[PDB]
Amino acid sequence: QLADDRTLLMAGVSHDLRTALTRIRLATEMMSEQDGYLAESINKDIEECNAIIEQFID
Amino acid sequence: AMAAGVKQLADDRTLLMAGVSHDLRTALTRIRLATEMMSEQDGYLAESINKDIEECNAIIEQFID
Repeated sequence: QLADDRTLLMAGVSHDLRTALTRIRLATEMMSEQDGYLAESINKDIEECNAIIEQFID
Repeated sequence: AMAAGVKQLADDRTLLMAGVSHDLRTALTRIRLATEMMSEQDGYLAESINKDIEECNAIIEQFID
Protein backbone atom coordinates (compact mmCIF):
# COMPACT_ATOMS: atom_id res chain seq x y z
CA GLN A 1 0.00 0.00 0.00
CA LEU A 2 3.39 1.68 -0.20
CA ALA A 3 4.91 -0.65 -2.81
CA ASP A 4 6.39 0.04 -6.22
CA ASP A 5 8.90 2.60 -4.88
CA ARG A 6 10.64 -0.06 -2.72
CA THR A 7 9.90 -2.58 -5.48
CA LEU A 8 12.26 -0.51 -7.64
CA LEU A 9 14.63 -0.19 -4.66
CA MET A 10 14.62 -3.95 -4.24
CA ALA A 11 15.37 -4.53 -7.92
CA GLY A 12 18.38 -2.25 -7.40
CA VAL A 13 19.43 -4.22 -4.33
CA SER A 14 18.95 -7.57 -6.10
CA HIS A 15 21.02 -6.27 -8.96
CA ASP A 16 23.96 -5.17 -6.82
CA LEU A 17 23.94 -8.32 -4.69
CA ARG A 18 23.89 -10.53 -7.81
CA THR A 19 26.72 -8.55 -9.32
CA ALA A 20 28.91 -9.02 -6.23
CA LEU A 21 27.99 -12.70 -5.78
CA THR A 22 28.87 -13.27 -9.45
CA ARG A 23 32.27 -11.73 -8.85
CA ILE A 24 32.66 -14.16 -5.91
CA ARG A 25 31.69 -17.18 -8.02
CA LEU A 26 34.20 -16.00 -10.62
CA ALA A 27 36.91 -15.93 -7.97
CA THR A 28 36.11 -19.44 -6.72
CA GLU A 29 36.30 -20.75 -10.22
CA MET A 30 40.05 -19.98 -10.01
CA MET A 31 40.62 -21.70 -6.69
CA SER A 32 43.03 -24.68 -6.60
CA GLU A 33 42.15 -28.42 -6.38
CA GLN A 34 43.35 -28.58 -2.77
CA ASP A 35 40.83 -25.84 -1.93
CA GLY A 36 37.96 -27.74 -3.63
CA TYR A 37 35.76 -28.34 -0.60
CA LEU A 38 36.12 -24.62 0.17
CA ALA A 39 35.04 -23.58 -3.38
CA GLU A 40 32.15 -26.03 -3.20
CA SER A 41 31.01 -24.59 0.12
CA ILE A 42 31.27 -20.98 -1.17
CA ASN A 43 29.21 -21.86 -4.26
CA LYS A 44 26.57 -23.62 -2.22
CA ASP A 45 26.29 -20.42 -0.14
CA ILE A 46 26.08 -18.25 -3.30
CA GLU A 47 23.26 -20.46 -4.61
CA GLU A 48 21.54 -20.08 -1.26
CA CYS A 49 21.93 -16.27 -1.28
CA ASN A 50 20.43 -16.14 -4.76
CA ALA A 51 17.53 -18.31 -3.60
CA ILE A 52 16.87 -15.96 -0.69
CA ILE A 53 16.96 -12.93 -3.05
CA GLU A 54 14.78 -14.69 -5.64
CA GLN A 55 12.09 -15.51 -3.16
CA PHE A 56 11.98 -12.61 -0.71
CA ILE A 57 13.53 -9.76 -2.70
CA ASP A 58 11.72 -10.67 -5.92
CA ALA B 1 -9.29 -11.85 13.59
CA MET B 2 -11.43 -9.38 11.67
CA ALA B 3 -10.38 -6.78 14.28
CA ALA B 4 -9.29 -3.46 12.77
CA GLY B 5 -5.53 -3.75 13.45
CA VAL B 6 -4.99 -7.41 12.60
CA LYS B 7 -4.76 -6.66 8.91
CA GLN B 8 -2.15 -3.96 9.63
CA LEU B 9 0.13 -6.31 11.63
CA ALA B 10 -0.17 -9.09 9.04
CA ASP B 11 1.01 -6.75 6.22
CA ASP B 12 3.97 -5.63 8.33
CA ARG B 13 7.04 -6.94 6.52
CA THR B 14 9.60 -5.73 9.08
CA LEU B 15 10.10 -9.14 10.65
CA LEU B 16 10.37 -10.78 7.21
CA MET B 17 13.08 -8.41 5.95
CA ALA B 18 14.95 -8.81 9.25
CA GLY B 19 14.96 -12.57 8.57
CA VAL B 20 16.09 -12.03 4.96
CA SER B 21 18.92 -9.84 6.20
CA HIS B 22 19.92 -12.45 8.74
CA ASP B 23 19.88 -15.41 6.31
CA LEU B 24 21.93 -13.51 3.77
CA ARG B 25 24.42 -12.41 6.43
CA THR B 26 24.65 -15.99 7.68
CA ALA B 27 25.41 -17.41 4.26
CA LEU B 28 27.91 -14.59 3.52
CA THR B 29 29.58 -15.22 6.89
CA ARG B 30 30.09 -18.86 5.84
CA ILE B 31 31.69 -17.61 2.62
CA ARG B 32 33.97 -15.38 4.72
CA LEU B 33 34.98 -18.34 6.86
CA ALA B 34 35.71 -20.45 3.80
CA THR B 35 37.94 -17.75 2.34
CA GLU B 36 39.77 -17.41 5.61
CA MET B 37 40.53 -21.13 5.32
CA MET B 38 42.06 -21.05 1.81
CA SER B 39 45.71 -21.91 1.18
CA GLU B 40 47.96 -18.81 1.57
CA GLN B 41 49.10 -19.10 -2.07
CA ASP B 42 45.58 -17.99 -3.23
CA GLY B 43 45.48 -14.87 -1.01
CA TYR B 44 44.61 -12.67 -3.97
CA LEU B 45 41.40 -14.64 -4.51
CA ALA B 46 40.59 -14.49 -0.83
CA GLU B 47 40.94 -10.71 -0.69
CA SER B 48 38.87 -10.36 -3.85
CA ILE B 49 36.03 -12.34 -2.28
CA ASN B 50 36.20 -10.50 1.01
CA LYS B 51 35.77 -7.14 -0.77
CA ASP B 52 32.65 -8.42 -2.47
CA ILE B 53 31.39 -9.77 0.83
CA GLU B 54 31.93 -6.38 2.39
CA GLU B 55 30.12 -4.87 -0.57
CA CYS B 56 27.14 -7.19 -0.04
CA ASN B 57 27.00 -6.48 3.70
CA ALA B 58 26.95 -2.76 2.99
CA ILE B 59 24.04 -3.26 0.57
CA ILE B 60 22.22 -5.25 3.24
CA GLU B 61 23.17 -2.73 5.90
CA GLN B 62 22.02 0.15 3.70
CA PHE B 63 18.74 -1.17 2.33
CA ILE B 64 17.48 -4.37 3.93
CA ASP B 65 18.20 -3.13 7.45
